[PDB]
Amino acid sequence: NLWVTVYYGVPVWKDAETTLFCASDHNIWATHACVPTDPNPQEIHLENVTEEFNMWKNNMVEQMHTDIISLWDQSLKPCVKLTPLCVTLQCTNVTNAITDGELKNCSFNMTTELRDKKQKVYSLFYRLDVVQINSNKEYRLINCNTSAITQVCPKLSFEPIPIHYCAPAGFAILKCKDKKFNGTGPCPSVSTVQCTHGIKPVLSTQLLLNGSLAEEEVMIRSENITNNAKNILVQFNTPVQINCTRPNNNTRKSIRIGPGQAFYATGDIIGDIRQAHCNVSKATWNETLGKVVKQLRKHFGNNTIIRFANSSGGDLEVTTHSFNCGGEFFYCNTSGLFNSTWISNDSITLPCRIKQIINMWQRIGQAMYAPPIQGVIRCVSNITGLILTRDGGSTNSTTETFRPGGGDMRDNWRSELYKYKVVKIEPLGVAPTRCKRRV
Amino acid sequence: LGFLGAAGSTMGAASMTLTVQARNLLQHLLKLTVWGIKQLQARVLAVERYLRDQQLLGIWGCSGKLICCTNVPWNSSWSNRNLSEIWDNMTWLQWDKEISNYTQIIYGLLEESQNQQEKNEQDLLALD
Amino acid sequence: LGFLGAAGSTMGAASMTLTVQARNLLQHLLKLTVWGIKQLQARVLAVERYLRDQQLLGIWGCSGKLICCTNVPWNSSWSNRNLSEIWDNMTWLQWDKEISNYTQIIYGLLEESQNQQEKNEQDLLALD
Amino acid sequence: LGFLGAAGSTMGAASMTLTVQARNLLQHLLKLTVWGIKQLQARVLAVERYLRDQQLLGIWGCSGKLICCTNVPWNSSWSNRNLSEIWDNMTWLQWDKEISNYTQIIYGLLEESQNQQEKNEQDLLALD
Ligand SMILES: *[C@@H]1O[C@H](CO)[C@@H](O[C@@H]2O[C@H](CO)[C@@H](O[C@@H]3O[C@H](CO)[C@@H](O)[C@H](O[C@H]4O[C@H](CO)[C@@H](O)[C@H](O)[C@@H]4O)[C@@H]3O)[C@H](O)[C@H]2NC(C)=O)[C@H](O)[C@H]1NC(C)=O
Ligand SMILES: *[C@@H]1O[C@H](CO)[C@@H](O[C@@H]2O[C@H](CO)[C@@H](O[C@@H]3O[C@H](CO)[C@@H](O)[C@H](O)[C@@H]3O)[C@H](O)[C@H]2NC(C)=O)[C@H](O)[C@H]1NC(C)=O
Ligand SMILES: *[C@@H]1O[C@H](CO)[C@@H](O[C@@H]2O[C@H](CO)[C@@H](O[C@@H]3O[C@H](CO)[C@@H](O)[C@H](O)[C@@H]3O)[C@H](O)[C@H]2NC(C)=O)[C@H](O)[C@H]1NC(C)=O
Ligand SMILES: *[C@@H]1O[C@H](CO)[C@@H](O[C@@H]2O[C@H](CO)[C@@H](O[C@@H]3O[C@H](CO)[C@@H](O)[C@H](O)[C@@H]3O)[C@H](O)[C@H]2NC(C)=O)[C@H](O)[C@H]1NC(C)=O
Ligand SMILES: *[C@@H]1O[C@H](CO)[C@@H](O[C@@H]2O[C@H](CO)[C@@H](O)[C@H](O)[C@H]2NC(C)=O)[C@H](O)[C@H]1NC(C)=O
Ligand SMILES: *[C@@H]1O[C@H](CO)[C@@H](O[C@@H]2O[C@H](CO)[C@@H](O)[C@H](O)[C@H]2NC(C)=O)[C@H](O)[C@H]1NC(C)=O
Ligand SMILES: *[C@@H]1O[C@H](CO)[C@@H](O[C@@H]2O[C@H](CO)[C@@H](O)[C@H](O)[C@H]2NC(C)=O)[C@H](O)[C@H]1NC(C)=O
Ligand SMILES: *[C@@H]1O[C@H](CO)[C@@H](O[C@@H]2O[C@H](CO)[C@@H](O)[C@H](O)[C@H]2NC(C)=O)[C@H](O)[C@H]1NC(C)=O
Ligand SMILES: *[C@@H]1O[C@H](CO)[C@@H](O[C@@H]2O[C@H](CO)[C@@H](O)[C@H](O)[C@H]2NC(C)=O)[C@H](O)[C@H]1NC(C)=O
Ligand SMILES: *[C@@H]1O[C@H](CO)[C@@H](O[C@@H]2O[C@H](CO)[C@@H](O)[C@H](O)[C@H]2NC(C)=O)[C@H](O)[C@H]1NC(C)=O
Ligand SMILES: *[C@@H]1O[C@H](CO)[C@@H](O[C@@H]2O[C@H](CO)[C@@H](O)[C@H](O)[C@H]2NC(C)=O)[C@H](O)[C@H]1NC(C)=O
Ligand SMILES: *[C@@H]1O[C@H](CO)[C@@H](O[C@@H]2O[C@H](CO)[C@@H](O)[C@H](O)[C@H]2NC(C)=O)[C@H](O)[C@H]1NC(C)=O
Ligand SMILES: *[C@@H]1O[C@H](CO)[C@@H](O[C@@H]2O[C@H](CO)[C@@H](O)[C@H](O)[C@H]2NC(C)=O)[C@H](O)[C@H]1NC(C)=O
Ligand SMILES: *[C@@H]1O[C@H](CO)[C@@H](O)[C@H](O)[C@H]1NC(C)=O
Ligand SMILES: *[C@@H]1O[C@H](CO)[C@@H](O)[C@H](O)[C@H]1NC(C)=O
Ligand SMILES: *[C@@H]1O[C@H](CO)[C@@H](O)[C@H](O)[C@H]1NC(C)=O
Ligand SMILES: *[C@@H]1O[C@H](CO)[C@@H](O)[C@H](O)[C@H]1NC(C)=O
Ligand SMILES: *[C@@H]1O[C@H](CO)[C@@H](O)[C@H](O)[C@H]1NC(C)=O
Ligand SMILES: *[C@@H]1O[C@H](CO)[C@@H](O)[C@H](O)[C@H]1NC(C)=O
Ligand SMILES: *[C@@H]1O[C@H](CO)[C@@H](O)[C@H](O)[C@H]1NC(C)=O
Repeated sequence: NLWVTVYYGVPVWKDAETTLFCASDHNIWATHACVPTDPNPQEIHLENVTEEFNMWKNNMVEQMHTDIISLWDQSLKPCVKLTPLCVTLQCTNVTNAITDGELKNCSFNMTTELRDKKQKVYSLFYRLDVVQINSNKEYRLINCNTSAITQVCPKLSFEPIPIHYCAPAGFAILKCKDKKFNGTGPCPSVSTVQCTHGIKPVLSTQLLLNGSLAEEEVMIRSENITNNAKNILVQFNTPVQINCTRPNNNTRKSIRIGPGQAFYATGDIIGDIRQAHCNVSKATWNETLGKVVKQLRKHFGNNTIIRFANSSGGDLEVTTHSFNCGGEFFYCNTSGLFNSTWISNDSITLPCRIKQIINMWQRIGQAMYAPPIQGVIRCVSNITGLILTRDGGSTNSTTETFRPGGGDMRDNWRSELYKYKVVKIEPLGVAPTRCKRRV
Repeated sequence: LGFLGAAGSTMGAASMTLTVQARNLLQHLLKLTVWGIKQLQARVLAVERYLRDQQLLGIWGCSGKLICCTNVPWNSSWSNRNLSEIWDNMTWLQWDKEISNYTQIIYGLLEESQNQQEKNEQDLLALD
Repeated sequence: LGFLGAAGSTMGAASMTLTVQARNLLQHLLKLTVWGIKQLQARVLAVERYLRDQQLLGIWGCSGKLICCTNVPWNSSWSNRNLSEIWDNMTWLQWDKEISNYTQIIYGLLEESQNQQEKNEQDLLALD
Repeated sequence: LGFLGAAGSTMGAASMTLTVQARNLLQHLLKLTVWGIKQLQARVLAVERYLRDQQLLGIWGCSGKLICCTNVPWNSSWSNRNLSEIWDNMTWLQWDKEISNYTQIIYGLLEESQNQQEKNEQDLLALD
């Protein structure tokens, strides 16, 4: 005969979602709102356990995206402003030894310490910061008629310090260690961790930088390959190194704008003028797309001509690659990595443009002014991935064409959080036994 | 065998480690406020979830225990297995799905039929 | 008979439902902060009030129970009634007013005279 | 003898008052927010510290008690004293330093050797 018995502390679980913390070892990132990290994380193997994951219905990506954009807004509350920056601002061309009108020498009136005396000052501006209204030429600052401009305080570091997300009590994080995972389906190797591994919030577009490499092959993951309104994420098993420089060697000036406020402008040019660029090698690159073609050829079939082609239109944010090296924001033309067709010491210079009034999150009515930095920037990174998209249209099973995709920041992170799934512990449980309570 | 440990093992073993998992169940000033509440929203949560299980075991008479035994005859129609095909051959993670729909049928046949009945009989023996 | 249920019934009945009431004892970002604290000021309150009653019952020896019985002889001068005019004819809501002033006289005659005495005698029996 | 009371007295006395210390273990709107969190950071703290001791005593089998006794033979190499030079001649404040390094050696020799063993033997007697 059998009776009910009660067990408390039973290892069963459910799927759940929750607000994760931050943990790490005067930056806008980690040092402000995180806790000290675990010096010795554990990784418990769970033999015989088979779960099912789904990297596209995971909610760790979307609530991280919420918390990243909150940090850039709650940090800039105490960072001056630039309401008085708008002026008619007569301007000419810079006459230096210039290999090339993409840099201008403007001039404008501003208020001095006394708020009743005019002060005629000047500084440099990039071509993209200057708008013609209609003798000589009267220009307007960009994004005056839509938004309000806030200078990011030039004491705050932006350097991407890695983030470790840790679950609170009564929860657990699973991890799918095995390979050959197109984001869904089962998982034979599950473990249990306290904290996700190193996540570095790096806001790039069209090409993933400083990511995590793949295991053996190039892993291609997408929600559905026949669905054109979806992005394709490629992941490299070997890095391809890229070197962005600029011969700037610029100067920094400042203008007092009200009592206790300061605006940091660009001073003059001590040297010559040359454009920026970014070099990639034609051997590690040309024998990387061979690997991507090989995995693309597997989905679509055989005898599929695969073409690569550049971006077909949109905002500057989605048709260029945008870095952040040292505190400057680049916009490099990458239409030479993707110009290729595939059947059956030389490098590539990628030109680049720089803008100082930016809008990182593609929002309405927000802008920030990036302050200049002294010295020449030399930054080395390596590319671990591509975000592709496919053109729809006619039914010819002879050629497919892929372009660089973009338009969403929630793909830099879904590439990293495809390993985890947050569960919920339920300690109670009954089962029958041959045991009787004697009263 | 840390958190959740023997999650693959049979139910027959799996429960010699229950205490291992029982101990786991518990100038920028405006930014310093929001990110403080996000910690208290979780710390208060685990205290409520711990206390809403211990109460349930207080009302079942199994207070201050981890394994206990009741006085509720198991029904044949609650699963059609043997004594051994449940302990030696299934896991808890699978067994939780087996009788998931039958939970609150059991939890009423606990308390209102087990412990109210015995508690009334105790005062009879004291009055004797 | 939900919350507070049989509040009109005699004390004699009224207490076959104690577990029913025991389970009930537990860009605009600046506005999102104030109205978050107003929830935590209440959620933390019920956890303190639950725990300050269970401790009181731990120190009286009645831990993990709902009805218990002590070893404290009731005094004649604590009310001049019968055995039955209290249970069969009064309510708890009225009885609470009857001996309201005599509460902490009882709560001292619990613990310091009931449980300290028995706890010292237990170690005598172990030492035997 | 309020908080901490007989802190000078010998351990032999000192413990007839344990319940006395057990009951002690538990338009300017932006300024009204910061100074509200500084209260909740302390009120939530004492509730966690209370509950992380009661759990430890639940897993040692001494739930709902204040003095208890175990089934763990004291080792000779845990201190080289007598039965009486500890109780009648030392204080707890000094005794805490004496075996401070030997704490978690004892806490493992509790639970995993005391209560797991007895709990498995109980189901043998029920199965009989
Ligand atoms: C992807 O690659 C394609 C090439 O395969 C590229 O399309 C080309 O874009 C350029 C501009 O980016 C176009 O070039 C224009 O060509 C016209 C001739 O029709 C010229 O007259 C234009 O001159 C302009 O600029 C001058 C100063 O340099 C001005 O003085 C003048 O008044 C004009 O304003 C300009 O050079 C070109 O037509 C296309 N197409 C081809 C086949 O070249 C495309 O832009 C790339 N995608 C992205 C996002 O860059
Ligand atoms: C952009 O144009 C502005 C104004 O047109 C330049 O600023 C001016 O540069 C000239 C250089 O010929 C300065 O003239 C010299 O200045 C020194 C010290 O002021 C003086 O001793 C000399 O007699 C001569 O006047 C001038 O002062 C300076 N400022 C103004 C308000 O006119 C600026 O140099 C140009 N940008 C670059 C990058 O050169
Ligand atoms: C991808 O990852 C690499 C590795 O961190 C990044 O490279 C690092 O970039 C920073 C940018 O500030 C470099 O810092 C600078 O160093 C020079 C000389 O060391 C110094 O003069 C500056 O003051 C500044 O500290 C750093 O040297 C560099 N390399 C390392 C750490 O090995 C790269 O930036 C990442 N890519 C992106 C887009 O962030
Ligand atoms: C990103 O890079 C691509 C690749 O170089 C740029 O496309 C090239 O742009 C130049 C100038 O806009 C074109 O040069 C012109 O070509 C005509 C052809 O007759 C020639 O007559 C002119 O004298 C001039 O040399 C070039 O053809 C064009 N396309 C290529 C190389 O296929 C593109 O403009 C860049 N995108 C951005 C947004 O800067
Ligand atoms: C900067 O401020 C000066 C001084 O106010 C401006 O000079 C005036 O320019 C207008 C334009 O027609 C004339 O009508 C005034 O007579 C000028 N006043 C003086 C005292 O010179 C100047 O226009 C402002 N802007 C720039 C770009 O220089
Ligand atoms: C803010 O000012 C800019 C100035 O360039 C406006 O941009 C131009 O607006 C006109 C009118 O719609 C268009 O015909 C032009 O094509 C725009 N661009 C350029 C380069 O001239 C912008 O529209 C203004 N913002 C708003 C909300 O009206
Ligand atoms: C960038 O420009 C600055 C000047 O603003 C250069 O600073 C000079 O550095 C050299 C040594 O390399 C010193 O001897 C000079 O005295 C410095 N000048 C000043 C005004 O301080 C700096 O070297 C430049 N960096 C380069 C060339 O990349
Ligand atoms: C970037 O790649 C280019 C492509 O060859 C390199 O090119 C030349 O290098 C020599 C040696 O310094 C220079 O004299 C030429 O002016 C360079 N030409 C161009 C177009 O850059 C270049 O050195 C590479 N630089 C970096 C920093 O990677
Ligand atoms: C990107 O930058 C790296 C780092 O400088 C370059 O790698 C070096 O290139 C030089 C060539 O002058 C070699 O002598 C070194 O052995 C390389 N390695 C290191 C670790 O310094 C690489 O060539 C650059 N890629 C380009 C220019 O496309
Ligand atoms: C993109 O592809 C086109 C097509 O091959 C390239 O155009 C030819 O480029 C070579 C060398 O760059 C020239 O000698 C030819 O004259 C070009 N074709 C014509 C019709 O003029 C183009 O160079 C490629 N661009 C990149 C960046 O790879
Ligand atoms: C995981 O599953 C395997 C299944 O092979 C278990 O290993 C053996 O399973 C057989 C039949 O189910 C038993 O007779 C053996 O006693 C099991 N153990 C050994 C050591 O052979 C295994 O016990 C399961 N659990 C874990 C944690 O590995
Ligand atoms: C509410 O009060 C009424 C009073 O009439 C109670 O009803 C009866 O009261 C008499 C005398 O007090 C008892 O002898 C009966 O047993 C009571 N019950 C019935 C059904 O007649 C009643 O019990 C009280 N409580 C409720 C919940 O109605
Ligand atoms: C504080 O220490 C004193 C030490 O004198 C204790 O007083 C006496 O100590 C001797 C020897 O240690 C004992 O034999 C006596 O029984 C102690 N008591 C009295 C009343 O003489 C004293 O007990 C200690 N504690 C307190 C709270 O005073
Ligand atoms: C100055 O720049 C404008 C546009 O950048 C150009 O139209 C003009 O020809 C330039 N003049 C000189 C003298 O360089
Ligand atoms: C690029 O790759 C293809 C295939 O490997 C090769 O035929 C072609 O010559 C390569 N081009 C360069 C410039 O290396
Ligand atoms: C596609 O080509 C590959 C070449 O390695 C071959 O192994 C595979 O069988 C082909 N598939 C079909 C359907 O022809
Ligand atoms: C990728 O880049 C980082 C930083 O630039 C470098 O340390 C690393 O060696 C590179 N290669 C890898 C990880 O294969
Ligand atoms: C067993 O369960 C069925 C339905 O689940 C129920 O009708 C029956 O009364 C139960 N048996 C006993 C003895 O209670
Ligand atoms: C009963 O209470 C009175 C006063 O309330 C008290 O003086 C008396 O000692 C009590 N009786 C007993 C037996 O304790
Ligand atoms: C007493 O302690 C020593 C070391 O602390 C240990 O080696 C010994 O086994 C213990 N004695 C017993 C009976 O366990």
